[PDB]
Amino acid sequence: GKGTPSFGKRHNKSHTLCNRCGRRSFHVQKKTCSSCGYPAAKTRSYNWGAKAKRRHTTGTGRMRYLKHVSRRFKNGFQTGS
Amino acid sequence: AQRVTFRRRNPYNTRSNKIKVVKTPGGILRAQHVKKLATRPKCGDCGSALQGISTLRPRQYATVSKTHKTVSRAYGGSRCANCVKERIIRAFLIEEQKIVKKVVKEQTEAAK
Amino acid sequence: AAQKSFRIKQKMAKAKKQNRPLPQWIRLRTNNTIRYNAKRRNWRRTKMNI
RNA sequence: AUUGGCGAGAGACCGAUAGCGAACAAGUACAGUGAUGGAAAGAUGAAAAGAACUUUGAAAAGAGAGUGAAAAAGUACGUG
RNA sequence: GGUGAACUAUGCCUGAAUAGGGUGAAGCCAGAGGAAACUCUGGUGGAGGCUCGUAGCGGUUCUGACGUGCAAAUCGAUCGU
RNA sequence: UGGAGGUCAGUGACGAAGCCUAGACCGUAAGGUCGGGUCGAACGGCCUCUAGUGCAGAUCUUGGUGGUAGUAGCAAAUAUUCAAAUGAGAACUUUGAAGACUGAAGUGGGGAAAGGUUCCACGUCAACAGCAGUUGGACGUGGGUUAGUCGAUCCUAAGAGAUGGGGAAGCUCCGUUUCAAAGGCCUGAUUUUAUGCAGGCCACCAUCGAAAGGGAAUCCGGUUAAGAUUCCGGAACCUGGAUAUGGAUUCUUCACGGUAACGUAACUGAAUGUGGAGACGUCGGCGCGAGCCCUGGGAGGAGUUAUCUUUUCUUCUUAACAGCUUAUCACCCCGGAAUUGGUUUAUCCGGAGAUGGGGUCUUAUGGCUGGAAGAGGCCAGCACCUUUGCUGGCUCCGGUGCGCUUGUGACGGCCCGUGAAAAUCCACAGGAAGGAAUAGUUUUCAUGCCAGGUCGUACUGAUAACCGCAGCAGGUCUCCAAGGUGAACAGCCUCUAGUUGAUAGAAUAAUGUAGAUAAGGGAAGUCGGCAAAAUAGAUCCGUAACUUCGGGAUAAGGAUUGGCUCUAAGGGUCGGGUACGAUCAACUUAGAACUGGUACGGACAAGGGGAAUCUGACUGUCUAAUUAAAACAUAGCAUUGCGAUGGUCAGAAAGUGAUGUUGACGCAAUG
RNA sequence: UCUUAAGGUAGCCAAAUGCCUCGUCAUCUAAUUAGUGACGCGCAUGAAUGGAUUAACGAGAUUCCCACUGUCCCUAUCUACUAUCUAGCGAAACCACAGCCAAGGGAACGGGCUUGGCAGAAUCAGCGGGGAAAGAAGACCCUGUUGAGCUUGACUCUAGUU
RNA sequence: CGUUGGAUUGUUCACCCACUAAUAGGGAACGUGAGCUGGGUUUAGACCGUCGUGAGACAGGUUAGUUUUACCCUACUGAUG
RNA sequence: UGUACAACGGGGUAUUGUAAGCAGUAGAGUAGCCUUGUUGUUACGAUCUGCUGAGAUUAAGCCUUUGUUGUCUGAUUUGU
RNA sequence: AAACUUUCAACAACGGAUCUCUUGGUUCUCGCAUCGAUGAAGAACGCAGCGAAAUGCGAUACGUAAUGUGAAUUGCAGAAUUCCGUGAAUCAUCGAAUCUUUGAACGCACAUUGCGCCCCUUGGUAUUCCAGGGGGCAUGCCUGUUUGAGCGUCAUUU
Repeated sequence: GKGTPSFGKRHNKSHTLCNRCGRRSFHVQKKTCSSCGYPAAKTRSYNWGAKAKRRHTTGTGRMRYLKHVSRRFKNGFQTGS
Repeated sequence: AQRVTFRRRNPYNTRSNKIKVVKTPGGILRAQHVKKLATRPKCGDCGSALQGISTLRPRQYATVSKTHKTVSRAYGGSRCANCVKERIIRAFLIEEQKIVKKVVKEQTEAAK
Repeated sequence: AAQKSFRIKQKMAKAKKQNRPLPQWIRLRTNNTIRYNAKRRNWRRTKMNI
């Protein structure tokens, strides 16, 4: 049986959590994340994957630094009190 | 009777997962984990077992005293007694033959 | 498994503390439409699959 | 030039199966090993005033009573 | 342009698993017959991609059950090893 | 019909829009207008503008809902019953009692992957547990995982992969030591001057990769609701870190002894080099040990005892660690061996020294003692409404074996197969560096000091904790393994432990599914003996054609088998004058009477056989889920290419690759 | 002699290969398109596209014999669980509307239409005649200026190689 | 009102052996697969012969090859009302 | 309130095949006494014999309660 | 005659159509130019008196500082004269900071909360060992510094 009896045999994760994105997409044997391309320098992205680009892009996170850049520009990148 | 279980998390009958059954003062049978048996050190030339040298694991050899790891003879803990005897005899005899060969070569050249 | 790694154990802890019903006072807060924890998880129902 | 970013003003546009997938804890919940896929879900009332109290029931609840302009608005709520 | 060898196919590395019987190969001991050559007999021993047959692995037939099933391939008995 | 411009200073919270109404009117109709209910904030006529503008269908889309229908069904895994309690409520919860089951390759006790809190305690019906539920792996709230010693961590395996370099427009590809200038431990320097310096050795040739490989070291008893080789008590060990105390030379500086194998409490340490351990398959029998099983005496407890049984069942245990003592092999001295001898289960060994005598060693393994009886276990006794203790006895001595399993040892088969590594730790030739007289050497001899981080640890591991949509008869790696029968971890029954779970009640029509039986016939059934039956274990007798001499063969074909009472054979330890017996009952075989409803491998278990033909030689493999075959493979046979600047095959390219750690007895391609 | 180089040798055969064909002869049976043994002008056997043979082996195909029997004559009975009735729980496939026939005509096989037969609530268990029952935009066939896998002396090219 | 039992063949037809009173011929969607069976034909595996350069072809021969569902309405058979 | 019905027990009937227990100088045999061997006896012993066509079962789809013991006024509907 | 079946109405029933609504979309237009090794975008784990998310934030953790405003926040509860005031706030503004583990991610690794090495301090009668506190150690390239290498090569040598 290629169905249920063979499904009984799947207990070895081919993917684990990825350091760069916590997506369970890090292929263990290939040592590459199938989602972000880790450990390559460039995050994996394709122009046929517009939904994927939406999921992984600027503004989908906290923007811990980039959120204040517009305010600082609007103020002229001032310094002082 | 009383059935035992493995004491470590290794569930397999591996060479490093060997157990004996022992009876404890609590009256119950327990699995004791038995380490690998040590192999006798071998002679460097014969490859035969060296007597007067203890059987220990290599790291166990570091804790013991020097007299357990060698013999009072030259080449003691490294070569067999018969090996050392054969090498002494061979060394002396071949060097004597070297002297004789040197003398005979010199004397035949002087005659020539 | 019993012999976990710290990353997996940390994910376990995060999921365990997340898995709790909604506090009773957030319901009473004004302009509040949240009535229950929608992101609730049971270990049999839905696997985290990490 | 500018289907991105920031700010602003509009429309003979759409009006919750429409308009962006998403008017809501929406790229969320869940499905896949993975690349990826990806919903449903708005409306009490002006104000909770969200039904004290009495009775039957083990209880849910019912029957009275009560608030309310309306309970032919009772949270399973605008007409339904 | 990307994802997949968690099933499966094949190689490699490192581990683990496999009752009890039948047969009785080399090697070996002893004995008998014979003029000799040699032949023969009894033991011993424990071979084999041998064999009956558990666990295991598989899946022949019933074209059995079930076939809006326990199950998108299972169940039972018979079977192969 | 939705929007837009004008207008009706249009309708409306004194009720707009929507919606319901076998009420009315109008129009041929599309439709318009109104009456009555519901309600709650906007809407319409007219002249024009505009379009995402009209539905019965598209196996249309999305939601919702039917008949079927209280129907199919909830029937595999032997099975439940009585009482009490709790409760509103009990077939299902709990506790007793009974009956059972798994039957030690378990329905038991642990783990690996996976899950992730399911573990454990406390509260009840909303959901869930295809009946119920007071129960739950559900719900809510909480608690729970303690390490120097167990793992990870360290090492390397197949392999992955930076660098140097070289490709590629490039994302990147190759490559892993290559056409590269590739780094780290001791005293002098260790303060008018720093880690600067003729101070030395030199030359791993990144790194990642195993919770089953290699590897430093922990055990017992107790303790929790839930953790324990982790906590506590006791007792140890390993690793890493300067002087100390004792013990070992000094009118011979790094010890003595023994013929020797070698011994001992020690008994210097650098480069350099070398050796060993790490470090290895499988099968067969033999030997030894551990545990278990079996059994005798004795000291306790329990069961029946209308008849019997010095009966039947159960406790009598000794962990790591320390010391001494024990070894088959192997080795050493004396010694000379044919009348060859010693010897194993298994012709192996001996003038290259057998036998004999005497010794040396490894310590697997066992014994004794310490640990340690103070522990644990088994018995008996003291306040009786306070979170509860104490005291007395025992815990003894033995046997047995083709027993089971495990480990070890000496061996013997097997291969055109000979069963690779690395870290790490020891050792061996060398004396480079020191001193002899209130000290100079020893931290490889004893004793004493300190520390040992980080992360995992709960639980299930499966007919309910994983995967299969699920609490799915499926799938999923492994360890321990009692008694009887028996060849047997097969089938049957039973101790320990666990479970009694699967919706139930009543009745017993047809037809089913599963299991059986059948007169006489015996394949006449049918495509076909499909299915079933018959056979079957063991002992003895007997056994053909053919043959590649190995087989065929369990050929075919016959007989016997119980119980009881006996008989016989098969063995270990002991001595002689001043041709032998023993407190020994450990199981195999053969025979003899006797005996019974012609029974007896009495259940279980367990080949049907023969004569031929076609085909494939055989074991082996494949169409997971309709084809296991005559198909594929195979050994054997033959052909082909190629001598390396090569053949065959990769790569976009490459200072790139596979064969190739290769070399014609080889690679590669075929039949 | 001719095609086209040679003409099928050893063997084997109505063979898993023989149409004619159930070939002819023998045997096996009471009877045999089966089986085996022979015979071959063999549509269209044949030699590593291997021929012939072959012990042992075979969940391979086939014939016969013995044993055995419910396959059958020719059926009968028994057990467990169902079905069945009840408590609880409770789907689905299907569904234009529906559901009595005969003939006629009709898209030439009607539940409806025409002419006849007829025709009485509500229903339960079975059943498999019908619903040209259900399951799937026939997989056969054809068509389409619709494909795809494979092959080659197709057309047009191409990596490699020379 | 009857019109059989068999050998061979998947066969319809055949053709024999017999019995018989007789072994007449046909239809019912070439009656009858939610009635069976699956021998044949008629998927995919495989062998052969001939054909084809080849892939492949061959109402030529061989061997192995999943036969699903009624609980509804009618009809029918019985059973209440 | 009937020689009514039922639950047990004898009988009839039938099925099987001779029950437990007790006894026997029965039984193939295995091991000795001394009171000097025609029954002295023990630790046993499958089977055999007698009581014993015994015992057990017998309507659940075969009968009486001449024996014992009990049962006999519960709920719905019916218009000429 | 009832039951049953159909049709209609009333009321009551899952359903959520219609109507009205709308802090949302979608198009058009105008203006602007500002991410990152001074560590970005993204990820993980945590932080609230009582909370897990595109709320906010980082062990100074629903935030600190500065500034403005001027009395809140609010579901409940609270340190406090916080109220004619250097002063409430889930306020606004925002120029000072903090900014855990990561990430181009930088000591080497990373399916490990794994291993180093270098300075200074403290503790253990310690420059070496262990521990604690702090600060560091990537690669390519540029300019400069210092130390070098090469008979590649220039001025002195019987």
